[PDB]
This record gives sequence, C-alpha cells and structure tokens, in this order.
Amino acid sequence: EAAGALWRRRMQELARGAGKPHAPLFVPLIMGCAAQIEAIPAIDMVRDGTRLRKNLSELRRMLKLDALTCAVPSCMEAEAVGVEVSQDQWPPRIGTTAQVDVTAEIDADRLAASPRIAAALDAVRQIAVDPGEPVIAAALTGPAALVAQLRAAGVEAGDEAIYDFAGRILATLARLYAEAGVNLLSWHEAARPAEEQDDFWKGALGTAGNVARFHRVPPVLVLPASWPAQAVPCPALNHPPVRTHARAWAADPAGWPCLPVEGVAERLILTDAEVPPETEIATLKAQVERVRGE
Amino acid sequence: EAAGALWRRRMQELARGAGKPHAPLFVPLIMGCAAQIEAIPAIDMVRDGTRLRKNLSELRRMLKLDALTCAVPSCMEAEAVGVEVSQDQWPPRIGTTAQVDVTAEIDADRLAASPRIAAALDAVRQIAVDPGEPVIAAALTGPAALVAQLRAAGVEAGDEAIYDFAGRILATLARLYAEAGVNLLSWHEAARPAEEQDDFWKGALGTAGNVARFHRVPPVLVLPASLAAGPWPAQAVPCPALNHPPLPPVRTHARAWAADPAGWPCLPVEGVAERLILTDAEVPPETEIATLKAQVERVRGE
Repeated sequence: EAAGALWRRRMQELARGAGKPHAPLFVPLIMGCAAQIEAIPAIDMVRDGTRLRKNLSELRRMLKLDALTCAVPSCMEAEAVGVEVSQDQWPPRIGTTAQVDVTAEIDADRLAASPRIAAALDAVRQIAVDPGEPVIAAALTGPAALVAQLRAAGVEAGDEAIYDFAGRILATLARLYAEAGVNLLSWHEAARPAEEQDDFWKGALGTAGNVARFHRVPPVLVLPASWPAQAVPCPALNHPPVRTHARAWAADPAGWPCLPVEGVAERLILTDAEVPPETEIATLKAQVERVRGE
Repeated sequence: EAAGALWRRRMQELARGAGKPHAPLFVPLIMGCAAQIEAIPAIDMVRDGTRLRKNLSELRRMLKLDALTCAVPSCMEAEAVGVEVSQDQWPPRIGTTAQVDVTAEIDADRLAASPRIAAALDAVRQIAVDPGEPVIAAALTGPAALVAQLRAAGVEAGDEAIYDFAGRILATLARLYAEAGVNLLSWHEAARPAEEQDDFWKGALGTAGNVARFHRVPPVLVLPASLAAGPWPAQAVPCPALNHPPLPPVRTHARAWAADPAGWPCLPVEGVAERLILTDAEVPPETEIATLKAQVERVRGE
C-alpha cells in the first residue's frame, strides 16, 4: 500500500469513527503562495483548473507534504450565491452589494459552474489521478463566517433562514467536492457566534458534515489557533479530557512548532488560515523541513 | 496496556535486524544533569544504585521519555581495569598512571564490583521492576577510545593485544548489563581509528556486539554528530548524523544527535529509516532541569 493510500484510508476510517491512533496529518492551507511556481498572478491561477493542479501539486512535491489544499476560504461561497467579491486582488474581499435568494433551493449545477469553484473541482478531478495519492483537502468558509459575509454585503435575513441557507450551500459543496475526489473537508471560522445564533450554527455544521461523512470524507471545524461544539459522534473541533481530532496552527510558518509524536490526541493538523501568499517559496520549504525534523 | 513493552520489543527486533519501520526511539544520554532532582553531587549519585535509580527514573518520567541512560561514557571501563581516574569532579578524568594487565583474563566479579559499575548494575536491576517498562540503555566507552585511554595513562601494549583486551572488557560488560536488564547498548567513539588499527577495532566491536545480540540487545556504534559521513562497520548498528546520506536498505540503523539540547531538531516523521536516536555524548550536566524539559517538549511538539 502506498504512503498516500494509507493517509487516504486514515481519513475514511476517521469519517466512520474507526480510526486507529496515528501521527497527525499535516495539512497547511496553501494557495496564493503556490502561484510563485509559475510566477503567475494568484487571481488568475484560481480561475483555471489545469493551471491550479500544476502549481498546487508541484509545490506539494517540493514540500514533501502528504496533502494539498485545492481550496482555501476565499469568498468562493459568497461569490457563487450572488455576493459582490473583488476579482482584481488576492485574497478576494467582500463587497457592498448582493443579489442572493436565501430562501431558494440551491442549484447544484449553478454552484459548480461558478468560475473559481468550477476550477477547483476540475483541479480535484485531475489530482485524483496522481500516482502519489495525496490527501486532497478543501477548506471552505464556515457557516457563521458565511452568514456574516452575506449580511456585510447587504443581505437582510433572519438567523434561522440564513444559517439554513449557509448550511445548504456547504452541504451541496461537500457533495460536489467529495464526488470530485476530495478526501478531507474543513469549515474555517473566526470565532464562535453569539448564543442566539449558536444553535443555528451547530445545525448548519451538522447538515454539511453529515453529507461529508456519507461520502467517507471527515468534516473538521477549524477555529483560530490563537465545552466543545458538536457531540453526536466524535467530530474534529478546535481551540481550548475530550477526544477531538483536529489541531489548529497559525498561518505564519516561522511560528509553527514541531510536529507532535504519535501519543497526542489529534490525528490531523490544519492552519486556521492560508499561508501568507507573500511568503517566499524557499522560506516556506525551509520551515516545513524544520517542522518535520529535516 | 504496557507502553514500554512495545519499545523493548522494537529493540529486540533491532538486535536481529528484523525491525519494521516505526518512529524512532529517542534516547538522549543524561547522567550528571539528573543529579539536580535531589540536588545531590553527581559524583555521589553514580556511586549508589538506588540514588541513581530514583534520580534517573524521576527525570525520565518528568521528560516523558520512553528510555533512560543508566551509564554514560565516563571512564568507568578504565577505572575498573586499573587506570587512575579522578574521583572529585564530574565528569571523571583519565589520569597519568595505570596498574593494568592487558594479557590477563577478565575477572567478571572484580569488574562488576567496581564502585561505579556496581552501582550502575544496581540501578538497572531496580529500574527493571518499573511498571512502565522503560528501555534501559547503557552507553559505554568504545574500544578505540578505551584503547587510547589506556595508553594515555601509560599502558604499553601492542595494537592486537590492547584491542583484544578492550574487546574482552566490553564483551564482559555487555553480558553483565544485559543480564541486569539493559535493553540497549552503545559504544561511543570520538573518531574512526587509523587504518593500521581498523581491523583490530572492528574485531573488538564484533566480539562485544556478538554477546549483546545474543542477549537480544542491539549494539549501536555512536560517532560524533559533527563528523562527516563515512563507512559504518558491520559489527554494530550504524548511527549516522541527521545530515549524513542514507545507508543501503539492508542495514537497519539509528540516528546520532549532538548533546546540546538547544541544538536538537524536531523528532522526524514516521517514514524515516532510523529506529533509534542517541546523543553522541551526555547532555551537558550544567544545563538546568527546567531548560532540558523545555527542549525535550519542543522536540516532541508539546
């Protein structure tokens, strides 16, 4: 069995709670930084499927990592449903206008045809034939963060309906990513929402996470590194014993600690945000090599 | 169940070269530093078995390590055979006089009764009942280094006889340590000897290493981490440094680190070839217990 086939099996076992204890899988969020491989602008790379798979996979081979990030939280979810997002700079910014229907049923084909989402799905399908079998991870915007983005653009909606809408977008994205070939899914949040929204937020996480597991993909909630949220099976939670399966690191590679030994409680390590795109390709490699003991 | 039973089995598999790849066992050489647990002088600790066993075991549990070092290269072999060794400071120094008989057959009872060796054997027997089953390692002076120590004190003897003698001392010690409960043995050298002595040195390594393996204890040859990459004799488990090129897959081996904890790298990922990590010398005794704990925690990702 290949080394990456083992890591893919470890994620599928994790999705059904049948995991055996092992050293955690290091999945740093890298996107705009990878564009330095071909020296092309990041905002152009993420729009092309074939070019995306070349920069992301070749950077992974240079970094000797067992996983790559086909998608980072970058307003892709807001752009697809009708929110104004900046297209001239990376990372994209949320605008001030929106033409969104939170009550309408999600059109999966329209979702999958959004320029940056369509390119990410095409990249997954192409990486899914890599003989190294890397763990194809997709880091999405969390429901609470997505709810905030919608209201920032000017969407007026109640808490129950807007979190149901956000949960339906992520549940549809989970199926589309998993059917393309994604092995690991994560929801990135900036903070735990207000108590009045906490319940709707947990239900949106459960809805999307339940389809993820149905496709043998483990769903991870990632909160910034600097009681637990869910409790039905054994989900991977973040921040503050209990048997949580994820660990959050900061995005700055110089500040990463060593990779932990087998006995630690996590079986996965993610960065709370994408590795700074300005960071040089050589310095990122040097810090990844440091972290692995090379 | 028993965390240390798996590590002890991994060492026994290493002794017959049949190990399956796993994350390396971290065995730093720690001796005089551990004496700060009870705040007793290092030279006194190494002369009482129980005092040695509790200071080492409590530091071992404090650092969360799966192994401890009951013996460190510290002139114990030269002291036992008749070399003048300093008794007033740690680490001991080789003197300028010696009353040694290189030709005589080794007296195991006299060897095992040398104050610091008897206490190390006394500590091993007591650690052998620890329910955590740690890997009890014993780091000895290498044959070439022991040969040099004898000639530094004033022993006049030929290469063949003096390396045969050094090999008989280490072969007898290997049995005494293994029967006491040692799970890992290492021979620490400062450099590869001259070509003129290379064969005698390899034969002394084979003599001692062959009894070690017979007791299911792997014998590891440790050369300084700062030395450049070079040949590794078949008579012992190789222990290259982190910057040294990989060895052929038919040779299972260990990794050598420097003694300074601040300079240690991270512990490597699962896929690495080494089954074991040792320091080329004991961790500087002056280093504080609190700073050592922080460096071990850094190395493990805590």
